[PDB]
Amino acid sequence: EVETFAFQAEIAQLMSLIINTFYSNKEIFLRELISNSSDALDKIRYESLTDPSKLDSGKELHINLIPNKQDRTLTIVDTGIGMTKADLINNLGTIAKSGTKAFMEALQAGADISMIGQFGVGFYSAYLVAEKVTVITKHNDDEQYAWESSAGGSFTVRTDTGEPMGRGTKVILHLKEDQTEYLEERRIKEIVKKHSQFIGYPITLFVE
Ligand SMILES: O=C(c1ccc(O)cc1)c1cc(Cl)ccc1O
Repeated sequence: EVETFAFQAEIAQLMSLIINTFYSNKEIFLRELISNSSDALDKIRYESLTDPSKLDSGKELHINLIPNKQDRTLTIVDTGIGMTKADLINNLGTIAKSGTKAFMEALQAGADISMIGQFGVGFYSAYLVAEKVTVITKHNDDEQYAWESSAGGSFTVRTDTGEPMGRGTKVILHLKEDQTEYLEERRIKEIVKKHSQFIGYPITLFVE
């Protein structure tokens, strides 16, 4: 059972801007996704301080970066709070309508695409390098779901039954053919060191 949804007009507009605007500094997508993972890990950490049972679904708080050259995918995995089906559908827990408006107003006032994260819509920078994005998530209060979108104005949501993840979110980036540099170990290391060197959770770069 696959449900298909239309993006709200402002988000479709944001995604089209990200896909069609000439902007060479695409590497910021990884900083934005690691920042989202760090925010999700802060949330489960904070909840766990008053209710330790919130960590029954996994005590380790970390981020993994998994390149796969054969599948042309870069996966970002975290053991953060995860998202309910309701929050997945509601723009992956973001204030994407108001955030898109504020980002649009900033771009007209001198901002550049790298400042996207300041407006709470950093997730959508995945579309600088991915033709398709799959988001697998598990929140303590709901079941495991898979969100997917190749942009074009719609996304799908389905229950995910293969590979239970305990708790957290997995962002699978199906890379564009000219963006395979982001599967190279030395390139990922360089971007992590440049933009995410002080993230408060261990970041493990997997090898092949
Ligand atoms: O699960 C979350 C999430 C949940 C709540 C939250 O406030 C922030 C991010 C998640 C969302 C994205 Cl899009 C990427 C990584 C993630 O860890």
